[PDB]
Order: sequence, then structure tokens, then C-alpha cells
Amino acid sequence: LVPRGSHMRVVLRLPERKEVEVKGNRPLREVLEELGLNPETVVAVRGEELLTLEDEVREEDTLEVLSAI
Amino acid sequence: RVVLRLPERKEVEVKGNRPLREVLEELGLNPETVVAVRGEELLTLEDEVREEDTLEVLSAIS
Amino acid sequence: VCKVCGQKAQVEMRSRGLALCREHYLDWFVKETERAIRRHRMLLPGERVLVAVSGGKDSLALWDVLSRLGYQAVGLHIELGIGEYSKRSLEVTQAFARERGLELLVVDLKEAYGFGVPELARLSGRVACSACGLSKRYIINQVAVEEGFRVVATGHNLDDEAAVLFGNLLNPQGPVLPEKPGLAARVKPFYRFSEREVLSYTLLRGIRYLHEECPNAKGAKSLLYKEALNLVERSMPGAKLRFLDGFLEKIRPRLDVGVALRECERCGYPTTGAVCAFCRMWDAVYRRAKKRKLLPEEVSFRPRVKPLR
Amino acid sequence: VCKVCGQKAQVEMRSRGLALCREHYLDWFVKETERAIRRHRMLLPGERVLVAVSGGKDSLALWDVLSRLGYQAVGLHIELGIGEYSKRSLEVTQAFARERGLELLVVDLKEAYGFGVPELARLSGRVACSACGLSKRYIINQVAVEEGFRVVATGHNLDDEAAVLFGNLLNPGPVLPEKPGLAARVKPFYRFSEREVLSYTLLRGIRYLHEECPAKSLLYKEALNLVERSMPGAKLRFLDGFLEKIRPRLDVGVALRECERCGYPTTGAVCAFCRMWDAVYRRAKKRKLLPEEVSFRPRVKPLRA
Ligand SMILES: [Zn+2]
Ligand SMILES: [Zn+2]
Ligand SMILES: [Zn+2]
Ligand SMILES: [Zn+2]
Repeated sequence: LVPRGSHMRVVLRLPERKEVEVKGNRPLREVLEELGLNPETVVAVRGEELLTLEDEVREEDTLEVLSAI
Repeated sequence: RVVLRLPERKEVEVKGNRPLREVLEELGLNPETVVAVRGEELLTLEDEVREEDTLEVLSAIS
Repeated sequence: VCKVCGQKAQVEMRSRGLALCREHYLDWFVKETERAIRRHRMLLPGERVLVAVSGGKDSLALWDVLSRLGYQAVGLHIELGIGEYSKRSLEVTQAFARERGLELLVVDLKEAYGFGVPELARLSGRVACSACGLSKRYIINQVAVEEGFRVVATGHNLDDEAAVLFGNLLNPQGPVLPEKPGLAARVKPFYRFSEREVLSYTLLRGIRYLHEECPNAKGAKSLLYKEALNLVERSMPGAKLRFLDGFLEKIRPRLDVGVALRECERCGYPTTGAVCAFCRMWDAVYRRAKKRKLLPEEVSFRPRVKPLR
Repeated sequence: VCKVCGQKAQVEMRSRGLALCREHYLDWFVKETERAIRRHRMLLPGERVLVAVSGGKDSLALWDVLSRLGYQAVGLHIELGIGEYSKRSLEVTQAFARERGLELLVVDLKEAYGFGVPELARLSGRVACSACGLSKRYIINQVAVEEGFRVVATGHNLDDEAAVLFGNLLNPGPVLPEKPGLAARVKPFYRFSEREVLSYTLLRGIRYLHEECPAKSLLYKEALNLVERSMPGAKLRFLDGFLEKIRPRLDVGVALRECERCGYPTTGAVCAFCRMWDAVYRRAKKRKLLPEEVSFRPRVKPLRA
């Protein structure tokens, strides 16, 4: 139950908007892999920061992943 | 129900009563890279698969 | 971790073995663009150059960079008349130009020729993608020639160029097109940059761009082409550049190819036919518009067009 | 639905707009192999041809087809010495030959040079695939030259060849002419997708080896098949386009030397195969795996070839 699970919030704008929830507390690389997204075709944004594949994303963060294509 | 051999044998059961086309789409298997064998014959994508059918999905990539 | 200064990097580029923080990435990006320019002698230092700007991430980033490099970069936007999308792209481009000191030119398809791209497509018998590109190429060249610009710059990047090359090879040009009489030079300063790198620059620079794509190009073949090339790039950093450079350096120079250009009968711009593709297209459109009461029978369209502001 | 008899099709080919039943697919596959053979002048009708066979679905299908087409198809299996894989490869390949009364030539890598591929990898300072591929290329050619075969055939298919072409472009064909010391190399299946070859192998009742050698080409194939899924026929247009419309428009350039060690074709003084084993023996002697007086002595190319 994800409303009670309340994993980290991810906004897919590829380019159309979509909100999903995936587990955080792991490198961005993993969550991008889980979402079936190619890291070379997206830019992950948190707040006002671009994230790299090694960067750690927590359960409370909100990621905006923008399609570069 | 469906034994995956891609190319190593791992069997996983799903639900039939549907075209093979969608079963492979569910399993996320590129239909141009596999061959689905039921019994002693091969199957096409428009071929509907019923329940209790044993499906052997062979990896063509080799 | 950034290479130069040691702050946390915000862009990681495996294909270059390079990681940079915001500040030094922005500096690197502006410098690499100038390197691509010098390498092909795309622009003479500080000269006038007409930039094609749709408000997209690529064209705005390009306008910014060329501006910061001391070029006289004047934007040219074409209102294609595709509903709310065209309206939003106009506003973003306008806003971009006014928030800086940049001179903006605008050509409105409907106000000029009577029809937008989709209606243009339906009547002409062309795919909307085809009619759009043809209109874009003809008009930006027309403005460049009329306003005395020597060169037009577009924001095409590496993914774009590699996808076009790939599509050619799958279903069987370059960074710089030379200047010809009645035909401005066409250059692509971003052709060594991946889409991710350009977008990263746009975000870090703070540029507000039109995120939504053109409605017509929803399932374009180029998308398929880009996805396959990027699938490779994921596991092989630098493949797209090796691919494009390989064609320009090793294949095309060894490639045997096959016609002189003529002044169009109507507008007088270079073409191989009696009448260029553009006037060939609008002649049909008007003729069928008149024939279907979509346009008054006693009207005539002058080929030449004036850009405003 | 089969396009010949209307019965239930067991193979559907969107890229060709073709669907066939078992009987007529086998017939079409065999006929399309001959078409490719004559169109590219790969083989003379009934000619002797050395066929590389590992036991895999491709090489066995090819051996089967060439035989049916009336060629003197002799198989060459190279025992590579890679654990149970290599043992089962031979067993499968031998079984095929026996049950069809076909001649099988066998070169045991370990018995010939002293080391299987795994140790060949460690001692040569080279990747397994690179060491494996170089040995296979050299030995296949050697046996062909020694046994008076004009042409060698391998089972490389459309996916294989398209991936290689793509790999070329990313990191800057089916008929390679014979040269002195160099047998002709042909790939009769180069227009068949992996799925189509496997379909033939399965429908023919050919028992093949269901596992592969323990890559770049996998990435290449994946990228192309991603295209193929949405644009049926793209791989064939890709490969056929290059070979037929691009490469003939490419400018032509080289003469091959004889290896001073073995007498086989090379660009330099000593071929990559001899330099490899020479290095292997060096590093083997120091590990005391080999007697200090041994020297790699490859069979010199017969002075009459
Ligand atoms: Zn820095
Ligand atoms: Zn004209
Ligand atoms: Zn039939
Ligand atoms: Zn040698």
C-alpha cells in the first residue's frame, strides 16, 4: 500500500507528466534502472540540483526526471 | 505454465486465455528474438494460448 | 566530484571522462561550443548570425552561448500556427529575448501566407513534418538573405545528427553547409553535444524553455533511432560521436556521389526545378484553397515576406 | 496462415510479409539458402565445402541445408577445452554427423598446442573471445588449405552480420575471395534472422546445443532488434543497403605475406596466431607448465597450395 508505504516521489516528464513512487535510500542509478529509464536520455533534478548516477536519493526527496529527447 | 530458456532454464507461471503477443509483451520479451514452442509445434504472435498450456520460450539470440 | 575545483559535480560525462559542477560545466560548455565553431570555421568572430529559435531547450541554449561568445546573434522565430503549442513557443521565445537584450525577428505563417503548417499540409498533400521543415528552411534562408546575414545557425545536436545518419543507413550533409548565391550558410555549433548535455546546460543556466514537444512529431522514426543509439551509448560511452565522426572522416570522403541550382521562376531562390519546392507547395495550396472556398478566388500571393521587430 | 496451402502457419515473418506451415517453411528456407548461394557465387553446384560446426543451432542448420542442396559438406569441429561446454559441443556435433552419415573433422585445441581456451586466455594476455576467435579463424583456414577445400562456410546469420556492420560504424561481408594460403569464406545464412534459423532448426528436428560460450555484439544485436521490432525488415535493409548500394561506391585500396613461422597469410613478418602461441609457451615455461626445451612448431603450409 503506497499511500501508507509513502516511498519517494518521482515526477516523470517524458515529456507528458506522471507521478510514481519508488523506494529511495539507494543510488539514483538503481531507481532509474527500476523505472526502465536510460540515464543517457534523462536529467534527474532534485530541488535546484542536477543529480548524478552515484548520488544518493532518500525516501523524502522529490525527483523531477526530464526527458532530454 | 511458461518455462523461460533465455538461454538458461527458468520457469515462471502466468495466465493464458490471451494472444501470445501480449504474453510476451507482459514478460517484456522482444518477439523477434525468441521462439515460443508448445508441444510439438511452434507458435505465432496471433496464436491464442489457453490455460494449462506449457510454453517453452527459446532464446534465438546465439 | 568536479574535475577543476572539487565541488560536487552536477554533470557526469562518461563519454568524455569528465565531471563538472554548475559553474565550471557552464564555462566548459561555452568553450566547447566555440571549439566546434573554430574547428569548422562556422562563424567569423563577432559577425551577424541568424539563429533559429523555437523556444526549445536546444535553440535557447544556443542563443545564449552564441551571445556570450560575442557574436551578433539575432533570433528568428516562425509562428507555425499549431494551436496552443505555437502560442506557448512564441511566448517563451519572446520572453527569452526580452529578459536579455537580444534582437528577435518573427514570421507568422498564417499572417504571411494565409495558412498554418497543418492546414498547409492537408492542402498540399505533404506530411505535416515535411511541410513544416520545408517552410522552416525556406523562410529562415529568405530572412537571412533579405537582412544580409551570411550564416544561419540551428541547435541540432549529436543525437539529432546521429539519428539522421542512422536512419539513412537503415532506409537507404554535415555540420557546415556552404554559402551560395541567394543561399545563406547553415551551421550547427551543437553537433558534438548529446541532448542530455544541452538540456543540462539549459537547466543549470536557468533558461525557461518550452518543455512540450511538437504535437505532430509524436511517434517519429528519429525517436526510434535515438533510442537504439542511446541504448548503445549507455553501455559504450562516446559511441554516438565515434559514429558521426567516422562517417565524416572515413566513409563520406571515400564515397562516390552523383546538378547546378537555378533561380526559382517565382521567388528566385536556388532550386533544381523550374519552381522551388516551397512555391511548388503553396501554388497547390492556394489553387485547392480557392477550389474549396477556403480562399477568395480574386487574390494573389506575393512570394516575398517581411519579418517584424 | 500459410501462403502456399492455407493451413496453419508455424512461422510468421512480418519483415517479408510471409507466413508458412512447417513443410513449406523448410522448403522455403532451403530454397532461399540456394538463392543466396548462387546470387553471390559462394559455391559451385556440388562442390566440396568445409563447414565450421560447433553444435549450435546455426552451424548445424547450415550443415543440414548444404547437404540437402547436394554439396559435399564436410564439417570441422574444434574442441576448445572449455569445461563441460566444450565436451557437450563435441558430443552434440558428433551425434549430428553420425545420425546423418556426414564426415566430421575434429581438431582438439589442447592436444594440438597444449592448452584449451581458458588457459590460452590467461597465458596470452588476451581476452577469451579474442583468443578463441583467432584460434578458430586460423585452424579452420589451415584445415581447409591442407585438405584441398576451396571454400569455407560458416553459419553467421543476419543478426550476426548486421551487428558486425553496426559495430564497424560505431567503432571506426558474406563473401570473402580466396587468396594464396587463404580459403574462400562464405556465409549462406547472412539474410536469415536468428529467429528464422532457429525456427528451421526446431522444425527440422535438429538437436543442437542450447547454451553459448561463457559482449559487444549483444549490445549491437539488441539495438538493432529494438529497431526491428518497430520497423520490420530494417536489419535486412541495413545490411543489404550497405553491401549493395554503399560499399560498391567506396573507393578501393595491399598484398598478403607468408608467415615466416608457418607460411600462412599475414600482413607482417609473423602472423598473430604464431605470435600468440609463442608468447603462451614463453609464459608457460616460466610457470613450469612446459619443458624448457619445447618450442612452438606449427605445421608449415604445404609447399603446394
Ligand atoms: Zn568546478
Ligand atoms: Zn520559389
Ligand atoms: Zn503450407
Ligand atoms: Zn604463422
